[PDB]
Amino acid sequence: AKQSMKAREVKRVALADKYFAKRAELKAIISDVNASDEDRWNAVLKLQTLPRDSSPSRQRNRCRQTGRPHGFLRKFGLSRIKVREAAMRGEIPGLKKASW
Amino acid sequence: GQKVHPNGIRLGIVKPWNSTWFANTKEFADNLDSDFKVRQYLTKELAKASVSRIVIERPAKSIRVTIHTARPGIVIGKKGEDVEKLRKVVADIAGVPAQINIAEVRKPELDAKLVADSITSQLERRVMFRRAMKRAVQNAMRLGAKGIKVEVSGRLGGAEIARTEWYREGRVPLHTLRADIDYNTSEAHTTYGVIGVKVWIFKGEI
Amino acid sequence: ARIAGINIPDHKHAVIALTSIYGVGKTRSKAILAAAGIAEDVKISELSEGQIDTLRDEVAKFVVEGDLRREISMSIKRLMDLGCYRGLRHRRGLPVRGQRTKTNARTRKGPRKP
Amino acid sequence: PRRRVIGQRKILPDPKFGSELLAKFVNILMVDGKKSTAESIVYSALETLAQRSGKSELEAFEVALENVRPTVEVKSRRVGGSTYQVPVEVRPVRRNALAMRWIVEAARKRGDKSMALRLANELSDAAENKGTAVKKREDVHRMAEANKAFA
Amino acid sequence: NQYYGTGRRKSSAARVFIKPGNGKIVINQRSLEQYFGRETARMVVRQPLELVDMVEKLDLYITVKGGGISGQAGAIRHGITRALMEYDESLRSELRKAGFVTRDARQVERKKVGLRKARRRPQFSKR
Amino acid sequence: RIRIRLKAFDHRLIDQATAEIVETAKRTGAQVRGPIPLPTRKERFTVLISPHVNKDARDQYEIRTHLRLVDIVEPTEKTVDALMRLDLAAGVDVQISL
Amino acid sequence: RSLKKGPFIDLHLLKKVEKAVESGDKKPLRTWSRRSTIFPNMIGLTIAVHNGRQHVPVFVTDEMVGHKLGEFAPTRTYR
RNA sequence: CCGGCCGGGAACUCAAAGGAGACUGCCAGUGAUAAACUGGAGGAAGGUGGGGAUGACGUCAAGUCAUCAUGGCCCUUACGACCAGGGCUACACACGUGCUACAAUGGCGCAUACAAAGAGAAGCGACCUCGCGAGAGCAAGCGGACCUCAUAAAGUGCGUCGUAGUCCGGAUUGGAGUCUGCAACUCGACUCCAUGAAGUCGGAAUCGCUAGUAAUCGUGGAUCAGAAUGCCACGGUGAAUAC
Ligand SMILES: [Mg+2]
Ligand SMILES: [Mg+2]
Repeated sequence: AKQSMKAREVKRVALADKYFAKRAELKAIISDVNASDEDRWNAVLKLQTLPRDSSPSRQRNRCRQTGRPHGFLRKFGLSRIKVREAAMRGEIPGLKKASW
Repeated sequence: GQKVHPNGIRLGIVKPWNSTWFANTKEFADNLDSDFKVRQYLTKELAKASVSRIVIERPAKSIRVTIHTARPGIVIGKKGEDVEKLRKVVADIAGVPAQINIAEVRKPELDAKLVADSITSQLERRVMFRRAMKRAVQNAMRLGAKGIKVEVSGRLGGAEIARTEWYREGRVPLHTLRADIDYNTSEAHTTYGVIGVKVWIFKGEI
Repeated sequence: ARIAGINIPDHKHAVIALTSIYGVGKTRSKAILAAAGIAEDVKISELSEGQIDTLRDEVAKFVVEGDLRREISMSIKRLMDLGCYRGLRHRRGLPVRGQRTKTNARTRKGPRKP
Repeated sequence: PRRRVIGQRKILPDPKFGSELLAKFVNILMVDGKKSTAESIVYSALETLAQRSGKSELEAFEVALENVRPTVEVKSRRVGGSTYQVPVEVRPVRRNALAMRWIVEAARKRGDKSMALRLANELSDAAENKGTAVKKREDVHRMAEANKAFA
Repeated sequence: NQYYGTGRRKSSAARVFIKPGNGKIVINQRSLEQYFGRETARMVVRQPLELVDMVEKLDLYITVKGGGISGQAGAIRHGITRALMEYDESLRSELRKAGFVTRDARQVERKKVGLRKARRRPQFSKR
Repeated sequence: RIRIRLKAFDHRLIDQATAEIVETAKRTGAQVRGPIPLPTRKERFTVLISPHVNKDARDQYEIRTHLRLVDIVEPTEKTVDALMRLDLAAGVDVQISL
Repeated sequence: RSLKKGPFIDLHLLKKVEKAVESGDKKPLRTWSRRSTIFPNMIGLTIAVHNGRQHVPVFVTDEMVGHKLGEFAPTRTYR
């Protein structure tokens, strides 16, 4: 729960989607079957500048309330310890405990 | 940690839900986060006014928030100005229209969370934990309580160590998967340290 | 039985002999028999030399044992002269098929000395 | 265990010809659950034994059943502490299973060709009393004759 | 005329239609020797008929699926008994003694937490 | 024409929500088809519980998501006149597809 | 193995050599981009490849054609 | 144009709901005629029939203040903040759980059967072109009992291999490559071509299992840009013994 670390995800996500990660104009065009022209170098010409801060592969895709890199679930938004506590409390529509 | 939460096992069987909205696996996290944030903001802003439980619902993205309290006179405030104001806050935080519904509890000693909040407020006053717990349980049993179990753990009374004390009056069948019970927990950060409470109250059979 | 001048893969199918040959294994045996026009269900002790010389010529196109280890040694010289991390790992005389060495490399690091 | 004293399951006979003996004989050699090949090989071996002996299968082995099946076993109840042989009566309920186990142990030997050739060969050797499964029959007899009237 | 038999061992759904006049067999438009006539359970589908009549009195049309070979083969061994109702009294009071009528409700127990399998406990150390 | 496919959480809720639809479209809506069971998904997965340690502690939570179909065949206008902005059994998700 | 269309290189590494090759580079170069490979232009160099505590100076030979800089950075001290 | 493809039926599998039934219910007998237990017929289902979550007071002042919070305390232009690279993958060595093998109830090649369960929208991606191949281009359809992942695999037969480290087995590196992500050696995975060990089924000692279980065969889900033999699940074939 390091504030700073949580902020790190914040500054990561604040520019990833605002920038090349969705604005993938430069790489998308370049890395293809087109001519082996200057475009090959041009590709990394932008990436050297690119804030490393911003790309999807970078972000950990972790929880939000706790800020915990592990146990997170891509489908709920929180860690295991918190999602279970909310589940057996009732704040998870239609989710309950079953057996086989 | 071997005792199961005796409501997670009864939610989809006999107990009512609290976050009711169906959707696809694209907005689950966002909706649940908005709900959690607004709900903790509500339990922070209206704590002193008996919020017994707070249930949520999201129909076609015009959400409903039901708040079961015991002091609606102060919740509504002046003709509901505070209500319509909190309606702005919920809509701002959730990005959607909001509809608030205030429900009233008759005897606040019917809500485990409410009695736990009472005990939490009492134990932050250098009060006698026994004179609080026994008084609450007898207050419940007099008006009628087919079962009650109230446990308190921590540095109670300055024990300086991990100490727990529970009081039982009636039948509290936490193993029978047929009944309806009320249960919740609270925490008091007395200057000694924190003190946790566990309150189960058993009235229903079906 | 006589291909390469040295190897005698006798009593081996037309392809089993080539697989047993030093220099090539499973695939080049079939490639050789295909480019030469022979089946892969008969031993080598039945084929005459009029075809064995052709098999010899057909295998004389790729690198051979006499040059297999020479190319390997050339790559090893490249590594040792570069001094790369791989060159060092090889010059320390350790097993060679991959990357992991700490706790499971016993196969070519031999048994424990102490 | 200690509470229950239940017995053994029922045996499902062969779909070819009713033989719980042969069903157990096959289940003893059965391994890993890959039963298609096991059945395909055992039935082939047995239909070959059929002509190897001149008679059908259910009787081809009935001649070596006695050669293999002994009449004694060993159970060492500690006497103030004891762990050596102590002769006892063998249970015929599972003596057939013990014989099926010994004969397959022996058939795994003679190993040069496939099973279909070697298990039938070992059963024929047992019929002429020439198998290690037939020798186990006397081995246990020797081990039992040593300490008579023990318990 | 026409009699329907349902079958179900080990998730294996079997759907049988039996008629009088012939005694042929067809498994999902396939023959017995075509699918498993010389494999495991190559005869269990005939035992219920071999008990009363198999050769040419009652001809069959089968559709089995939903699992393994042995599964579908026991599914037929069952569905035959369910289709055998034209003389239900004599087809049941006689066969119930030999079996072939039970569902054999056997289900593979799920992968169990902690356990590496349905029943195997992982390996210990004790030290 | 209106391929009606709805998704809900509970069966005692999806049935109660289909009841009013299959009553409205019959009193006005000209003989819709028959409610269809549509096999369902539950998302049976293993999650985790204990803090820090005891990997052998797990929980098996599920979300039984029921599915149903109606497939109104008559393209009458009273169908839409009755299905005009109504949401019953809040906590579910229906859809009007043609 | 690596990129199929265009060997990946960094600009801080490229530009410092491409333009100084006309001068001879006269000196080492502190490389913080060890994730790059070599090409016939980058030989004759005396570059200090970062390896943690410091930058190891290395002379470049024509044999280092398709190898990276960190390929020989000894962070494996081991005595 | 045999594709339920098109009419056609809701006969049938299947489907998601609502119910049915099973209970010692009935008969025999050792037994305090009690209870109970072996048995017997009926019995889709036999003795809590499937199993599953359910962990009672409590014990280790067990573990966790690095899920989270709070006390008490320390620091604070620093125990705080940020940037690049290395590390946790460094290994003479100890130990522990798993995948692979030690082969002929088996390896190799042809064709050849049926699963079940779950996933899939800045995602699953048929078809089709190219490429031995890893994948690369065109790219519908599908937010889904319809479109995709996605071909189950051991098996079935045939032919070969014929007891040798042998067509076994496959490992810690060569060379050429394929994808991921800016980025693939320090430190990803994958194919191909090539070399090919140890191990000939294992000492003391020790581990699991009472049935659709053990044993194995594959399949999918998480996490995830990529990254398992591991974790969690699906179903396939299929034991022995419990004196
Ligand atoms: Mg080594
Ligand atoms: Mg401890």
